[PDB]
Amino acid sequence: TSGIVPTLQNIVATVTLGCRLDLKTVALHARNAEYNPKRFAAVIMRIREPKTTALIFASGKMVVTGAKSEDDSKLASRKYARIIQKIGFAAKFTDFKIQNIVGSCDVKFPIRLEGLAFSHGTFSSYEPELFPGLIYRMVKPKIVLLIFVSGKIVLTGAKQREEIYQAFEAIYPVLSEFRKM
Amino acid sequence: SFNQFVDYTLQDIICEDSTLILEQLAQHTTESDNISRKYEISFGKIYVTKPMVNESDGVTHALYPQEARLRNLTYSSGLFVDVKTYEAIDVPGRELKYEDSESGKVFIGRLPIMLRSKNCYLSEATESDLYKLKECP
Amino acid sequence: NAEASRVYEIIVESVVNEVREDFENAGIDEQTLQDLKNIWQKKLTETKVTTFSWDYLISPDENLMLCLYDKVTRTKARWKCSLKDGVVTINRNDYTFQKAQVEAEWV
Amino acid sequence: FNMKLAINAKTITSGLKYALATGNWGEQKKAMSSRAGVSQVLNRYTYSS
Amino acid sequence: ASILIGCRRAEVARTFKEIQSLIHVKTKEFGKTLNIMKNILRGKSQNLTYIPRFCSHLGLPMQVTTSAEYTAKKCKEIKEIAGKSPITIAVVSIYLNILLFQIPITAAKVGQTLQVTEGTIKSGYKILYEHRDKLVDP
Amino acid sequence: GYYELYRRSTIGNSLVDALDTLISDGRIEASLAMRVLETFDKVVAETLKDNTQSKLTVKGNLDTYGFCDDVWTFIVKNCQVTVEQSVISVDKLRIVACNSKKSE
Repeated sequence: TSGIVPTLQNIVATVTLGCRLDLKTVALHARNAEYNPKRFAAVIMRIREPKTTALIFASGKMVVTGAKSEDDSKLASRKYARIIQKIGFAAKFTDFKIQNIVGSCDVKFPIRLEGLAFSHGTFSSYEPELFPGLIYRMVKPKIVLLIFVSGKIVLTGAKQREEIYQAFEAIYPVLSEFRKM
Repeated sequence: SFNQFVDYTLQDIICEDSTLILEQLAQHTTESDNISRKYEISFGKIYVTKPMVNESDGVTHALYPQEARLRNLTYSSGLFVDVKTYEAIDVPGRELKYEDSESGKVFIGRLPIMLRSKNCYLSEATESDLYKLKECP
Repeated sequence: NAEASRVYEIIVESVVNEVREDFENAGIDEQTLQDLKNIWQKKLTETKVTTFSWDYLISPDENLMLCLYDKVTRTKARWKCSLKDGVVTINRNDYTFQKAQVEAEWV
Repeated sequence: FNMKLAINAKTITSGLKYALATGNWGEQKKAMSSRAGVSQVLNRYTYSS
Repeated sequence: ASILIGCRRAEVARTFKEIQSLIHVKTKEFGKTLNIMKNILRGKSQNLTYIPRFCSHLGLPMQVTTSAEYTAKKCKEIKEIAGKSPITIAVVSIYLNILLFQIPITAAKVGQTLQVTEGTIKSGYKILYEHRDKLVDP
Repeated sequence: GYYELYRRSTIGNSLVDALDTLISDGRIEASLAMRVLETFDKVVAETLKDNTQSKLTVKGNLDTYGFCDDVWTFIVKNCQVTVEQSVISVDKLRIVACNSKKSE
């Protein structure tokens, strides 16, 4: 009923390893330089071709981000585990669990934000001063939606793409009937 | 009496007590050493306005006595006054050289002015203008 | 480069002025010091770089450089680098600076 | 050096306004060492009065 | 947050710059607190008003104020939100009103008179330069 | 405390080769030799600080990067070097640098 699909800006999933790792040994084994040891207790790496980000804690409890695809994140975690075993430490692939998916899209028409905020005043929340976008948190399912004037709808909260599109057609009629002009 | 109190006696009572200083050298030993941070505040010449009243979400009108009298205002004029590092260091031995502004003419308040004063509007009216302002000559 | 040439003359005069005291406390003659001197000149004319007055892991002719910096930043693929006080050996030509910039983009 | 001088303005403006409206000659502290009939309301029954 | 909510619901709209100049609350925790007060009062249950304070600070008669109200409502009606909190273009409504008159209130003065950017003033001047058509009443 | 990175240059290579020839000659003490190299690191530091003035700039594309501690794995492929007059075309350039502010 939307007539358009939203696009995803990031996929953030949690892939553990279940294996203790040593970040400074990784640093000495590394091929890299942008890090402050006195800045974070988990190492960050973005590999080249998928541009995906890993946050590796000392026990291999890691949350993937920077990914646009679930299988891309899975092969990224596989590449990371391959890197760790090439270093010489165990890293077995473990559960690929998504905790958040980031998406953004446009609908390209003027909108009645005051009407939206006043009428939808259960979850809608808008101020024009500090931000040009509304804050909306529908609870079934618990998905947070943000509403630009220009139709930039940045989407987050869903743990799966089908639910984030389910949010998109959940919000499409109430967006469409609250247009300006 | 009022004119005397406005022309003089006010600048006098300000200038008799203008100075207020917290010049901080160290107020203990060290601090290594430190320098004499002259935090000084002093008042200079003062200023007085015409009677002048704002309201909420409003302009600040030039008042007039009949309009004040109808709207229960208080025929008052504002007062606002000027306000005034470059130091001298002492370590223990020797001494006697242990000696701010950043703005100008800050507001201090408004006083009720008296009718027909020097600074009232009505001390300069012609009869015709006085009739135009709608109060009795 | 006359600027590069005079830079290497300054550094070679600085090192030969520095080593005088050290090899005199070592107690060795000036003849061995001149031997180190003309070994230095034959090595620099052997390199012949500049016109002189005389997978996913770690894997000469390659062009080498060293310097210091001020600040480095990126715009998501494109790292911009500030450089100062350094020397580059570029394609068998050696050049120095007190300031430089690297304008490169990582793909 | 700015925010407190405005409440300062409120204090002196409030004090003068209170003293002249009431007639007690002292600040808003229940009239110590003060006099009462100092600021009566103008009598306007007759020009002579 | 409580002061701004009460003062706003008394229909006395005050600028966030003035609130921050009176009390600096780093503009962020202030915003989060405003949202939670909004939510609390929501559970327990005006841009046009800004102009007279600024023309009060500039000292102009009633007719530029009325012109400012008319131009603000008309430019609000059509298009060009144009500015990320369009209090700026609300101000340049007064700027084009005083260019419609002939009183020297130059933008170089106005920028520090209102603690506002002169480049934003000129951008509003341009976006109203191409949109002169229906903004003047008589 | 100053870094000993000044040996990767041609001058550093020639100096280390000559001092290795003298160590093979067996005429220079080892601790004396490290003190000697430290003195070169100092004097080369101030003479590169003050005995150079001009500006040359290289423009290219990176292919080596990452996130570790400050030993910059930077390689620029297919870059261009010009000075102040002379324009130099480059196929591959290595860049490694480390901290420039004095770390206490």
